Amino acid sequence: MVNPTVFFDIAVDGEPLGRVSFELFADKVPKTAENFRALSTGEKGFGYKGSCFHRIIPGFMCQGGDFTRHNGTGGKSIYGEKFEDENFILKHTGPGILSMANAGPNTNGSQFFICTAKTEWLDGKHVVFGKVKEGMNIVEAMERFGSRNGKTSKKITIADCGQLE
Amino acid sequence: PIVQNLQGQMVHQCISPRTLNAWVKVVEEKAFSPEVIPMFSALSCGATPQDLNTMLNTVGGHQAAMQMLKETINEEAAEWDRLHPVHAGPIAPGQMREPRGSDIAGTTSTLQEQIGWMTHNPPIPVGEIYKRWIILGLNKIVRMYSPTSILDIRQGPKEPFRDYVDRFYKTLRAEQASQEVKNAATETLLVQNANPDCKTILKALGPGATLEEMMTACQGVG
Amino acid sequence: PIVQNLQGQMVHQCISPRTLNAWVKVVEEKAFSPEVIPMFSALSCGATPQDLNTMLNTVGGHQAAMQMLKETINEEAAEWDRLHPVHAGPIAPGQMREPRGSDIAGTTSTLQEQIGWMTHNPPIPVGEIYKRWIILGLNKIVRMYSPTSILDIRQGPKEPFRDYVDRFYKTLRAEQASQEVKNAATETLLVQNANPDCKTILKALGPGATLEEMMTACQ
Amino acid sequence: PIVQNLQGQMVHQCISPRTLNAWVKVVEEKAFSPEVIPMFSALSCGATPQDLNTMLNTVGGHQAAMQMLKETINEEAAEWDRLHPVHAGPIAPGQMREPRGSDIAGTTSTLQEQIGWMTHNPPIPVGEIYKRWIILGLNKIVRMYSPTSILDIRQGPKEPFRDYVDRFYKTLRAEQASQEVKNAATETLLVQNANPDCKTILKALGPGATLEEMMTACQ
Amino acid sequence: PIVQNLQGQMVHQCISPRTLNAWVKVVEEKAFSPEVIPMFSALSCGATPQDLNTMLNTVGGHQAAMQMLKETINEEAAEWDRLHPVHAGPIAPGQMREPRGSDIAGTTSTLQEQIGWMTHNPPIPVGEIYKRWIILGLNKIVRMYSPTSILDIRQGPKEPFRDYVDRFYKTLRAEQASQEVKNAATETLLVQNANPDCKTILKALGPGATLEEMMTACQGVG
Amino acid sequence: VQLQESGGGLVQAGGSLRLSCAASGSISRFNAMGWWRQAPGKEREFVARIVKGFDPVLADSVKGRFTISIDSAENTLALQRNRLKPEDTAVYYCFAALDTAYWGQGTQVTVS
Amino acid sequence: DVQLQESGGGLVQAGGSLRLSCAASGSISRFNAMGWWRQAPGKEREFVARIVKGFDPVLADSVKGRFTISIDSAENTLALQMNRLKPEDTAVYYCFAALDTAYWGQGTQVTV
Repeated sequence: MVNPTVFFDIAVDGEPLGRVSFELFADKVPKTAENFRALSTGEKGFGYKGSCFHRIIPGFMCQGGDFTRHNGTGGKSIYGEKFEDENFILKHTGPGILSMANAGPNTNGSQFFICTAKTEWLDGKHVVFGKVKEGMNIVEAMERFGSRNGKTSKKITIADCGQLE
Repeated sequence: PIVQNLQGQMVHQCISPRTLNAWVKVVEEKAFSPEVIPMFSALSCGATPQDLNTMLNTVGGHQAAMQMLKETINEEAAEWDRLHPVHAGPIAPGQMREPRGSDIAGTTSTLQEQIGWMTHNPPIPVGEIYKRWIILGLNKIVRMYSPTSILDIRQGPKEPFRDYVDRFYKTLRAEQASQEVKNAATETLLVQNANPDCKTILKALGPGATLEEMMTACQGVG
Repeated sequence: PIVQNLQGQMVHQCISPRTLNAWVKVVEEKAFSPEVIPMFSALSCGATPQDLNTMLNTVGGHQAAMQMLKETINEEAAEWDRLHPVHAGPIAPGQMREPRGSDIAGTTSTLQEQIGWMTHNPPIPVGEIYKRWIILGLNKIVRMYSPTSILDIRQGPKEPFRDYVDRFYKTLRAEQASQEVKNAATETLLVQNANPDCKTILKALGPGATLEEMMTACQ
Repeated sequence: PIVQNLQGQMVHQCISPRTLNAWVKVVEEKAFSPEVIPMFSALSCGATPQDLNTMLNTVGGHQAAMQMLKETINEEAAEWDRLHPVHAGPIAPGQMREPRGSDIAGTTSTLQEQIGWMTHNPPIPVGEIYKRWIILGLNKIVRMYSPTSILDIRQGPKEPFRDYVDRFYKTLRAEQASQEVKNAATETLLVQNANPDCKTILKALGPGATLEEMMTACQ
Repeated sequence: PIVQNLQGQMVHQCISPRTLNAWVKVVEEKAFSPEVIPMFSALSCGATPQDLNTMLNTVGGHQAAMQMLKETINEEAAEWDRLHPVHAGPIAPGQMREPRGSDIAGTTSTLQEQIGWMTHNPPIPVGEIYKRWIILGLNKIVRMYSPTSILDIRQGPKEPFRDYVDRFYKTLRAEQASQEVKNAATETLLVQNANPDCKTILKALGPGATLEEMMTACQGVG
Repeated sequence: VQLQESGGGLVQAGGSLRLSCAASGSISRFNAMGWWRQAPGKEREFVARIVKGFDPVLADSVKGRFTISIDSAENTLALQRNRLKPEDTAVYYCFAALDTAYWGQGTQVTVS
Repeated sequence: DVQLQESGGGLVQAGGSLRLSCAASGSISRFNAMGWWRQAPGKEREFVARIVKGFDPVLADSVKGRFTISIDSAENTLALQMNRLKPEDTAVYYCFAALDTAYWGQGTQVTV
């Protein structure tokens, strides 16, 4: 019955880019939403501020959130990494979908990918826990520093995060 | 295995009945004598991880060694994951996923995935890596199953010198050690553990005698 | 079986005399020891459903096990039909029909139908599915034919530890093959069933001992 | 036999020395045990009628059975001619003639004619038709050579239930070459012919019994 | 032999070690029992005249039969020359010469000439013709070497009926004769030469009993 | 090694009841155990079966409504009779199978 | 026979260091495995360290950061070097060696 909102301020080589708001669908996936909320607020003592986007692939997704190894290796949950796939009921229907990254079934950590296209082959494999509300144009702007192999041409940093009211 | 085909393309081929039967038989006849390790490597040329697991799984006996072997593989798999962690993320259409330690060992990967890695450009040789771990494991088993220490290898009274020397270096092979150890040990124990009829002859040959010269010299004792 | 030629195209090839004799022979020599299940899977690489039935039918003895296997296949066929029922209708020129449970087992399908499914794009792998059911059935037979319960494997007073461990894991393997489940029981009963003096050595070794460390310790 | 070569075209291949020896040997070692019918079918994959006659003619012993087989083949040839009589007329340049019963059996046909029919579009599979007739004949022989009637297979007092059941379905297999109901006699005679201590156990099992559940109970 | 190749062209291939050893062994084990003739025909599929001569020449024993076989071949060669005489004349560049009886038997022809005839369009099948003569010769040898006349085949007192009938038709096969003879002979000697315990049973079966019915009926005598 | 039936008594229609059979030694050692009954006039009828390693099978006139369980600790066969009917009235014998058939002494059961 | 005797245990302040040593008769290379356990009054015997021939030393997790085990074949002794000793580490420490059967020492008291 609850659908909270969370906001990110994005920077490029220290230059502000824009602020991205997304709504998290806690009514369907509260456990997955709650991890991201606490990782976004830093209320557990660690979180997303200062982390990088390690894979930006234009026409696919933008991925970040690896604040423990900074390269796509391992992400961590509020449970000690280790959390489960909450559900696969939701489908990746288009741009703005926010879903967890996972190396394999039930290997979700602290890494998220923001879809910039409809990605139906990920349906049933990755967990949709939110959607972009405002600032998709900034997410599109991030794509321009990416490449086909995911390497970024400039450093993309998450300068701030929190709960939107 | 993966083979060359008649054209340049690399294609999968079923493990042959001749190789499988050959592997089962060498284990039955030779158990874990040191020479079995080279045979395994030759019989598993080009093997997928699936094929290597089939070869090991078709062995019926020696289940202590096989279970010990599984432990060594798991240790090596964990070290693989630590040095080559898997990069997590959504997989791009038509790109391969990254193999984990357990994927290289053929436990969580499919044949098609195994073929995909081995035939990529550049190739990711999950088959060759797994064979390395298996051979590492077999080396430990041959050493454990060596029945006699060289210190207990002594020439029999009626034993031909060639046969004592044959026994001596066979034991050294299972014990493996090193080349420095194999050459220090020969300069020592081979003469002292020789028979007394041969020992007198070997002592009389003097310093710097070649292995070849001693075996010729001692062909009279019978 | 189905193999590719030099063009890459998937074509049928007759089952070889070497494979058939090998399977008949391995059954004669090893019966339903757990190690036979690996061998069957390798010998049936690329097999059509017809070929798998051929391999099983050429076995002369052990007809009780074969009858149990038929029951297991039939049970799996019904669940296949229940989970993947056949859509009824006239067949469109150049379209193939949908395989039933009985089509996968090769009882009501022709070789040409079997080849059609296996070589389609995307492929419908009736051979691999049938092989799954047969191996599930063979697994049950190895368990039935396991001669000793693992609880009855006890180290003799004069038995070398290495020989006892071989006997222990052979029995464990027959009990529906090795798994991780077989490891909770292993860390316990292998020590409890050891002989007096070796048990003291294994207990003193402490928790988390590897087989190499325990086998070395009791040598 | 006729096989697919590396190009798509179907070409004739010499019968292999390995296949010939395998067939001769299995008959010498296993005679007419029911499992020989599968083996023949697999060894004769792709066979021309000439090849099938070669396999049968290379058998040295069992000439009573071979003469019986000839009678069955001749019987099947007449029924072929009756249901598919040959349309008579002058043959058109480059057209094949119509096969008679004796052409399918390889008695009046040449290898080239056999190849012509088998590789035509549509194919006239004279090899497969002849193989069917041979298998019908072999089934009768296996049944005649069944050494024991099912009614006389009874469990000894010291016989493990598994060994009796192995004998039971082997005999059942030989009668009517399997391919029967395999269910009415089973629900009945297997229990009645069981040993006395086991019969009480089997009677006590109640309605519905898997083969697996009964053998475990009697272990 | 001459084989299909991977392309459509007909090419020569060396006789294989497996076939040669197989032929030598069947002769050693079975001599000139009637079933050897079918095996020869299958093992010599596609054979050149050279290959057929090799197979016959590798037989070490049975030189009486082999010399007798040579005589039959020479008789058939002479008849070939009489019905297909060789047209004499200068040979046109690139045309084949005409094969004589002796060329078909591989005595005066080279491998290249043999291949030339067999691969012509239309083909002149010198290999298939020679095999016909060899099989004609072997048929005569099997008959000569049949050890017992059917008239001397009588059922033993403790002999199972199946075994007597097996012996009966084996002898008929070597004697070959005809199908009319094989069916007249069965209607006669098989019952009279049966054992008396079986004879009473066979007589009681009545007229028109099938071979199948008699063998079932007589399965009790043991 | 001895056998003893037990657990019978009197219950009303629509009630529930659980029968239990005591065996000497441990019951998990047996390769098969189960339940039979015989009613006055009606022929002896099979009630319940448990085969080692397999799920429990119960006879069809009761299959949907009853449940059977085994505790090797109490050496008992616990046939739980749910949705009970008057037709269950009979004398009941349990049997357990170990490569020698064994029977209990029976219990009269009356549901009304 | 194989005889072992530990020594060097006692009462020390926190953060200090100590080396317990277990002397064995004969050569230590003859033993197929050796190690250290401890038991405090009221505490269950707890495993401390193990060294098996040809293998690396293994130590328990409760001591892993602070204790070290070494073998000096020259002195025929099994050493357990314990730094940063804590009061929770107070116990009697025992060595064992494995040849043919398992042999144990009598133990040494450690009090922090």
